[PDB]
Amino acid sequence: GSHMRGPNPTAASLEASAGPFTVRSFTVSRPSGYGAGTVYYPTNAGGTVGAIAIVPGYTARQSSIKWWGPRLASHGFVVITIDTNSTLDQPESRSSQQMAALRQVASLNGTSSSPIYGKVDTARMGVMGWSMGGGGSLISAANNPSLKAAVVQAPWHSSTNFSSVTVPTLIFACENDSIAPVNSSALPIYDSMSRNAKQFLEICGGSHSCANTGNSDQALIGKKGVAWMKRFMDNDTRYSTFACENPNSTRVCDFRTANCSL
Ligand SMILES: [K+]
Repeated sequence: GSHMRGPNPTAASLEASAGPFTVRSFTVSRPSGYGAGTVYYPTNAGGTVGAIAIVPGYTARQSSIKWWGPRLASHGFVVITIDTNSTLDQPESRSSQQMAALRQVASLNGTSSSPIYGKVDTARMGVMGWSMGGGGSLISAANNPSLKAAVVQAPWHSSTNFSSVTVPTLIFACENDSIAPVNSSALPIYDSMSRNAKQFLEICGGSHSCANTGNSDQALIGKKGVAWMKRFMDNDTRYSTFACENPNSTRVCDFRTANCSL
């Protein structure tokens, strides 16, 4: 049940600005159930790839999370970054819109006129987001346990109880976050989940935008997000060490993981 694409990974290949595949993109002409979207895709991955939908936080737009689009697609994923219907949408709405974005990618995979026709294995999907978009991602995972992975950054929701989530979930937290503090948001969310592979990585000195486009720890954060998606989306056990390991970085001020098998 594995779906191995690309050269055997190395830390350097995961830390680079791109993986092995060329990336192209298009703007969704008629977004279905969300505000706007950009689809990033590998031109020649060598097989079908999973799809990932990424949602920003409150007041934010695609730019805040856009770096993940080419970063992940270049390793073998179709990635849709969205703007929400309103910048002021809350986590439940963000979840619905994230799942609408996945749905539309899945549909376009079956549409002959799309550049991503036949590129996607629609049985392998994942969710990502920042802050309220991260809370949205975890609501998506709670509601749709067939999702293969979640990677969220500085997550926030009005409740921290994600005890029903069984999807492999990586949380990036930001040490000095004053919007969604680690001790009242990211860490309670992490600690609520007992039935899944999970991981928590706290960036030293980070503000609430520490994982966003323009961040200075992208080599490490990108490596970890790509590795997590490769391991769990693709069931690619070549990525087990990279997905499960403590980074051993002066950039990281706390690291926790559970149920990630080597
Ligand atoms: K439907």
